Amino acid sequence: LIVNVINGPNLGRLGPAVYGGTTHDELVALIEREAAELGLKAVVRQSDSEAQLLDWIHQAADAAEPVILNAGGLTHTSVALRDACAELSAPLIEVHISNVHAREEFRRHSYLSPIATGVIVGLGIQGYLLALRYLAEH
Amino acid sequence: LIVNVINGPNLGRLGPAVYGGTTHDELVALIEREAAELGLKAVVRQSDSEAQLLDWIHQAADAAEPVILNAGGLTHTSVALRDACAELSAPLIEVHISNVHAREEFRRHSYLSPIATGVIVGLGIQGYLLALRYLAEH
Amino acid sequence: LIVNVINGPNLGRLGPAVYGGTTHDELVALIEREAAELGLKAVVRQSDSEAQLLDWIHQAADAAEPVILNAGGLTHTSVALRDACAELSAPLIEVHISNVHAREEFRRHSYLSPIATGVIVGLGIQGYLLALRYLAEH
Ligand SMILES: Cc1ccc2sc(COC3=C[C@@](O)(C(=O)O)C[C@@H](O)[C@@H]3O)cc2c1
Ligand SMILES: Cc1ccc2sc(COC3=C[C@@](O)(C(=O)O)C[C@@H](O)[C@@H]3O)cc2c1
Ligand SMILES: Cc1ccc2sc(COC3=C[C@@](O)(C(=O)O)C[C@@H](O)[C@@H]3O)cc2c1
Ligand code: NA
Ligand code: NA
Ligand code: NA
Ligand code: NA
Ligand code: NA
Ligand code: NA
Repeated sequence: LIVNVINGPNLGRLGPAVYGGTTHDELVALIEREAAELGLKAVVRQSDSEAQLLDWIHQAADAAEPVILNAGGLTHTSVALRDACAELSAPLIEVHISNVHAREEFRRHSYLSPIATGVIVGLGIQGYLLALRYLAEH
Repeated sequence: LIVNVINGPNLGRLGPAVYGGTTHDELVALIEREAAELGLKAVVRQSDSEAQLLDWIHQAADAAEPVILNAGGLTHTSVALRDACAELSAPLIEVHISNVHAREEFRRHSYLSPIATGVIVGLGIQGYLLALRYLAEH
Repeated sequence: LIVNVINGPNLGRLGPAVYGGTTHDELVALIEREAAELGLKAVVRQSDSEAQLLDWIHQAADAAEPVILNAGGLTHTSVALRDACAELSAPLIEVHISNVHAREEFRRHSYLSPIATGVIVGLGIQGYLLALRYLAEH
């Protein structure tokens, strides 16, 4: 029923060559609308602070709620975030707006992918909506 | 006399397969009791925020107090934390509850170990108590 | 006209073998004086918090202002900081007080250098003043 969508650093700045022209507020609106259509309730949060992201992951773990996570640059760097996410009992779907495999080599490594249920990259902001649909059909 | 025990991200969540069933509050109690038995005063702090950890390390450097540090995932990732710890004039003992050498390869690298006095891993929460005893006998 | 000088973790602690004996407050004074002589206004900020640094970079991007950045240990570790800096339309000059190429191997890699206009290392705190002079003559 409840799905948490958590966005990490810089994703508040959305709005165009690499990440598209959709703003973060528009993304929240699109996600909330799609969730409603699927019979879910999406709670969307964004922070540039790793400690804040960790707290939101901890809350999802305590509530046994699924998470759709776009960790931004922390994807490639944060073991702390990986360890928080490893506590999740419900599914974790990693989303990247851009195709990280077509960019710098450092972006092709994720600490999160090995512990995620699955990963969607390169499908733009529709990746979040597709992640929701996965969760609704499961 | 005063020893600072600093715990990094996710260690507030303690309480069981990998890290044991002892909670962070219980750990603080056990450490305070052992410190008292050894004639020390332990000040135990935990944060998921790297900036907060840095501030506590800075304070220990200014006070010339020893530190027992379990940096959590930041062990493997944070040069900033290493540099703060390199300022410490009193001993630094790195502690890990789990045997990081028996886990993923990324956990086998520490930015802290080269600048620590010593390192204890895999002995559970008793590692903190053994670190205290080292400091008391030195 | 306005130049932002942003200092990352531990740089508040300046004041001597590796980084010199000039304190952060003295550095701010020296930078402000040099900026005035060059007809610039320098805004100098320091934080141990990556989220705070990101916010200051975001502000510079929105204002189309140049940045002189000494990211401290985050130089070697933070993709999030690199991505924020990649948004800057005005020049980015990376400065390191110490000669990072004469130190540990991990310090010889920077996420920032590939997206910076240029990089000054090893010239002490004069590196900041030289960065200002570059910006004034450009
Ligand atoms: C105006 C602006 C300026 C810089 C940046 S950086 C950013 C998102 O950071 C990241 C997101 C990814 O997760 C993705 O493709 O969704 C890839 C990851 O490598 C990158 O750090 C969004 C964004 C927006
Ligand atoms: C409920 C729960 C869920 C996830 C996590 S992660 C964690 C501590 O993080 C780490 C601690 C270590 O320092 C250690 O063995 O003490 C190893 C380090 O690799 C790891 O990130 C504790 C903890 C507790
Ligand atoms: C009292 C004290 C104790 C520890 C530290 S660490 C620090 C700055 O950190 C860094 C700065 C550099 O950017 C540089 O040469 O300016 C190099 C970088 O590798 C390092 O982390 C300044 C500082 C001051
Ligand atoms: Na929630
Ligand atoms: Na899309
Ligand atoms: Na203390
Ligand atoms: Na134990
Ligand atoms: Na400014
Ligand atoms: Na100098």
